[PDB]
Amino acid sequence: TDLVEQPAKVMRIGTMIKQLLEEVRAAPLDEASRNRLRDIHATSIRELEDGLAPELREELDRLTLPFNEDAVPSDAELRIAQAQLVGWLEGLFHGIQTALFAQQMAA
Amino acid sequence: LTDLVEQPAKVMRIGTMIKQLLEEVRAAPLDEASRNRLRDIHATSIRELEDGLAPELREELDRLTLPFNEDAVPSDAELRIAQAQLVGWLEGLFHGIQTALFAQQMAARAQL
Amino acid sequence: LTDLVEQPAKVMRIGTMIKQLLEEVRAAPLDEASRNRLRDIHATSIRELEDGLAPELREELDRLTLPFNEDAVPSDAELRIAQAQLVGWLEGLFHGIQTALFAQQMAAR
Amino acid sequence: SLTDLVEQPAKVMRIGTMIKQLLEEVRAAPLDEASRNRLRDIHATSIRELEDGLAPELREELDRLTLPFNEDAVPSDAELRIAQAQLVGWLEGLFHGIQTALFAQQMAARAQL
Amino acid sequence: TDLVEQPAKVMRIGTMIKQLLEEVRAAPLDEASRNRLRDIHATSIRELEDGLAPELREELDRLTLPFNEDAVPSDAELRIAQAQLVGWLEGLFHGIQTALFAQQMAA
Amino acid sequence: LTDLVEQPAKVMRIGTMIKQLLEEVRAAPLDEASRNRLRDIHATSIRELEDGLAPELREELDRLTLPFNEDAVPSDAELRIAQAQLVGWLEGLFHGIQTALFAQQMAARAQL
Amino acid sequence: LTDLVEQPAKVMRIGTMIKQLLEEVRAAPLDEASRNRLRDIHATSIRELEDGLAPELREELDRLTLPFNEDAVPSDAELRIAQAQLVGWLEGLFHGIQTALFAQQMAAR
Amino acid sequence: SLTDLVEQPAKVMRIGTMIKQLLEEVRAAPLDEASRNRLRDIHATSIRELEDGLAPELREELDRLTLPFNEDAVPSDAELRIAQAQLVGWLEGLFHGIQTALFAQQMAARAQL
Amino acid sequence: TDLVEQPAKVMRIGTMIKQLLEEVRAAPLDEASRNRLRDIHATSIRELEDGLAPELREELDRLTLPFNEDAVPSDAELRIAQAQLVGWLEGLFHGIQTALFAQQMAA
Amino acid sequence: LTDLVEQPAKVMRIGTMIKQLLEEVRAAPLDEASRNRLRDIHATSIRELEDGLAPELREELDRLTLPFNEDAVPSDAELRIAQAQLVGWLEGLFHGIQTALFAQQMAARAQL
Amino acid sequence: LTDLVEQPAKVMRIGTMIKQLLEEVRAAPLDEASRNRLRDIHATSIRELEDGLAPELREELDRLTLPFNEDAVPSDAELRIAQAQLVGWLEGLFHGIQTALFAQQMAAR
Amino acid sequence: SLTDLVEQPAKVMRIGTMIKQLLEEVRAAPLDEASRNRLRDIHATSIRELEDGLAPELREELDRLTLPFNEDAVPSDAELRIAQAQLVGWLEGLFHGIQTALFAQQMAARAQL
Repeated sequence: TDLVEQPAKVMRIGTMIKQLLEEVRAAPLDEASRNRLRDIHATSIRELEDGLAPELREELDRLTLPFNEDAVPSDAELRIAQAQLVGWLEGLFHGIQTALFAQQMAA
Repeated sequence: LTDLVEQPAKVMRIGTMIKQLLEEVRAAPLDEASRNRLRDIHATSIRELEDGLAPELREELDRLTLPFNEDAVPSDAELRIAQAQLVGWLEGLFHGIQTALFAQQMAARAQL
Repeated sequence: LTDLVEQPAKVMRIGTMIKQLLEEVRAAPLDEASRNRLRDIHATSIRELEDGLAPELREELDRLTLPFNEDAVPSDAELRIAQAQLVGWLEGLFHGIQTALFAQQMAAR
Repeated sequence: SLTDLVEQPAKVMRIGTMIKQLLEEVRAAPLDEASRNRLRDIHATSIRELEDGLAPELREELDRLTLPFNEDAVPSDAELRIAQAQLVGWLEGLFHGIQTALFAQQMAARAQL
Repeated sequence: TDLVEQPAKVMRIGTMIKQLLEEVRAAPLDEASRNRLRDIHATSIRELEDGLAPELREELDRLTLPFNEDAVPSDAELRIAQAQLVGWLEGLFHGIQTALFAQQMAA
Repeated sequence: LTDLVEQPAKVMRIGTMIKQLLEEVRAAPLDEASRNRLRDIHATSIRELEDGLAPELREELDRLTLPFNEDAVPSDAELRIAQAQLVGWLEGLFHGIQTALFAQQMAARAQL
Repeated sequence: LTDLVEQPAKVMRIGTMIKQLLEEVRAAPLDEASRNRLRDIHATSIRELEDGLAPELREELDRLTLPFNEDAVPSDAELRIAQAQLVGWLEGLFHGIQTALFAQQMAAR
Repeated sequence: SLTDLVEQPAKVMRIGTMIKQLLEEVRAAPLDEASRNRLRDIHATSIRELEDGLAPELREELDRLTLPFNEDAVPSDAELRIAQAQLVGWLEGLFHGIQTALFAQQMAARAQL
Repeated sequence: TDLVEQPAKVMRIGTMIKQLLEEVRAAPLDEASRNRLRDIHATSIRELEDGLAPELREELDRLTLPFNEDAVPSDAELRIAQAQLVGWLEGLFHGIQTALFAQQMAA
Repeated sequence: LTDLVEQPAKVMRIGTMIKQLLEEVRAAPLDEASRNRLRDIHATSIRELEDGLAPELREELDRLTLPFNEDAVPSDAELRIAQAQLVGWLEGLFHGIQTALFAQQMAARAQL
Repeated sequence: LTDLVEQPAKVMRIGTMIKQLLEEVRAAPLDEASRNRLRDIHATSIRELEDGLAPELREELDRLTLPFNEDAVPSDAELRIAQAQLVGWLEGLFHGIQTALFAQQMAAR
Repeated sequence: SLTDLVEQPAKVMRIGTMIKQLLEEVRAAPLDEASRNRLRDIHATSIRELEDGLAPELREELDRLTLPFNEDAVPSDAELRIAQAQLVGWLEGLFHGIQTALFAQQMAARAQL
């Protein structure tokens, strides 16, 4: 559990990303909303980094490449980036949950 | 702590208001006036949440949210993103405070 | 502080009235006369709600709602936004007093 | 108490069920002129009968919330659906009110046991 | 229960009206069947009156206005009139049933 | 009483016959001959019911039902109304006699 | 008086035969030859039913049914009416003897 | 008794199941001439085999109820569906008959206990 | 049970026929597959005969007429022939099963 | 006996292979090469089954199955028939060996 | 003789890989590059399976499978056949060792 | 043992869940060029991270089974779906393997009781 330094924060950022991801698959987006959405992706990765152990900051950094800060990504590109985050986070927490369940069994 | 939400009832109330409005925007297309009104609601509702959260969460929410351009009317898409961001963030916030409360129930189950 | 809702029965019935109207607006398109009627109902029902709430929640509601422009007839969308705002805000209010009350039931249990 | 807010519960409940059934009927299919007049008049008389069965405070609350129809014009399907939908919701709330009352008596009258 | 003098009769007239109402919503009607149907509405209100206490005869009378006996009403008008009766009757009997249930609890 | 149906088996039998025929008319459109036949069935079936009911119900049913014009063929709609009237009236009649029978079962539950 | 149905097995199987044919007529349109065939079956099956019933129910059935005009071939509709009449009348007959018999089971219980 | 009305129950049941399955097959899709002839002949032989397995009274009842097909013409999908549907219903009733019989023995043979 | 001399064999031939019957109702067939299918019907009746008592060999023979060995039958004709077999077999086994169940009750 | 399947695991394995392939042919239309391959699979798979069955079943299966023409490519229909024949025959074969096994379980239930 | 599958974990994961790919081919049409890729995967995965099986089952598999013609790119259909062959053969293999193992569980019970 | 085939189970599981979610996303809707490049690169880096968390034998098995993408061309929706589908299936099998392992320990550690 020592991999996730602030579990509450990482959980809520993840829930935000998953909810936004549900929205992009809801309908096509226009220029401005995809602008907001690249920006939100940037800031939300920063917040996640704050809440993770160093090796995971660096793992996530190896797996994710940022968006062109001057260019507007497509619905597809946004959907890939956010789907990656959501999947990585859910795997992270099935990890900490098989751990917690292991402790439940130890006691 | 659960002490991060200084006024939990208020934050729950703003949150369900926003979730209900998001469901309405996903219900049918909107016109000029209703989009403008909905922008204004988004602004004041982030202000109320700020009132109801600990400083760390005021400044986190502030880092994650960008206000709308006050001279232009946002699109249906832009509004859905803004409010969806809020809704997801809040639902995560309360799965947090609920992991805390449930931990307390199990501690008191425990010492017996 | 369940003392935030001073007249719970009244607030509940106004809430059910507004919710039922919202379902009607989403049911079918409206004409001028019915949209004016519903505008008027929105105004008076906000006033009844104010009557039934503690001052701080009256003032919160006031910060959250802008009345309608009486120089125009609002669109179905604008009405749907206003009433949806009310409905969600009310349901959140009662999930609050409900988690509180159930907590008291546990205190007594 | 709160049950003394509704002076004649049997009457209020049956008027309410009448209005609910007609609301469902109006949403069932479009209406003609004659049906819209009958339905407006039913709306009027049913508000009067409902008034008869409520406490003064709810008589005047309902009055503050309801506006009569224009009698020189025949209202549209839209106005009628609004009028009756308002009634249905207001009554539904009224009875979750008295319903929380009766349940409250049930809880007191086991609490003493 | 003193409001409904002959409960069996009122129940069967009501079941007749409700069944006819289901039929009008089943398909559009022609002239002759709408003629029969206004007439049945008239006679069935008479029969109901026979089975109700005076104040309810008068209440129902205040709420219902008869059809033009020389003119043929539309499917819509018939459907309104009969829906009114059905709703009023069902409310009447949820009344007598909350009463009977109250007696069940008293004993 | 339950003594209002002098021959209960017979009335149940005419009733299910009529209900089955109503279901057939709602099944598909009819032609000249089948509408005529169905008119005749309606007539004789009201006569059989009269045989099986107490006088008060003979005369009530008579007040509620109008016979068909014997020289003209009724429409599909007119037939559905006539038979639907009968079916609803009968179903109400037997929820009556069943409220009686059930009352009897509870009385005998009771004195024990 | 379960003695109204003198041969219950026979009446039951004729009843199931007629019901199954009714389902076939509602299944698809028919031609002349099959509609004549079904007309003939209707006649003979009414005669077998008569054989299996008490006199008063034979005479009731007779009052309720008019035979087919043999100078024409009936339409699918006319056949459907006649057989539906039989089926409903039979099902009512057996809900009668069934409420009676179950009542006897209770008398013995 | 009533079970002695069906002299060979195994045979009657299997002929019956055969006819039921073909009825379902005919309603499955339209048929050609050759299939209609095979199916008419199956109808004939199956009535004869069925006769072999029933009491005389039911042999003659079935005969009063069934007419053979016209052998100089090939019957239509319609006539065949009628013929086999008649058989299926008649047999279904026959076995609710013997079924009420067996259940009757079950009730006697607990009644004495 | 003395009517079915080799129950395992008759059961598997029957399962084969039923499975093939499901296939013909699956899609229309071409010339060659209907050729194979008449032939399979012939040989499968032979195999069934091997597994049945004489009176049933003769009963089945009375009820079934073979295909023209030089002509190709239609999807419909094949479907009739195989549906007959399937139905006859299922009836045969509801027979032997009501028998076996009867023995279960005897003991 | 259950001793008619000399190698039961092998026959089950060939059988599920064939059933899976039948499901694929019913999934979508096939081209030249895939039909040819599937013909070859049918041939070798009957050979493997022969290896795994008692002589009586080798010769029965041989009486019931006709090989494909080795110079021509069978149609989608012809392949579905061939494999459906196999699948049905095998499923019947194992409801047989299962009626045997279940009989054994009941015998051992029995002598106790 | 559970000793027929020498490395059960490896055979199981290769099996799940192939099954998942089969679902992908049935999901949508493919282009040249992806059909060549899947051809290559089919070859190497047969080799890994061989590594994990007893000799007689290697040789059985070899009798049952013909490799792909590398002079052409196979069609979606041909790939679907080859992989379906593998999947069915594998599922049958494991229903075998599973009925055996469950039988042992009963021997010990 | 078999659980020692996966040296870092937490890491391998989360990389696997990441790849599964992206596979579902690609099948959700068609992709553009930029998305296909991001997705190819994600495929590369995720294979490297996955390697880090497996035993050498599975590192080299996975390598025998996977071919990198052509870096001078951008792969199609088809190639990407194949590549990631292969990964997903291979990992799913890997974990039913270690899953049968853990369950095996559960059975030994009641067997001695």
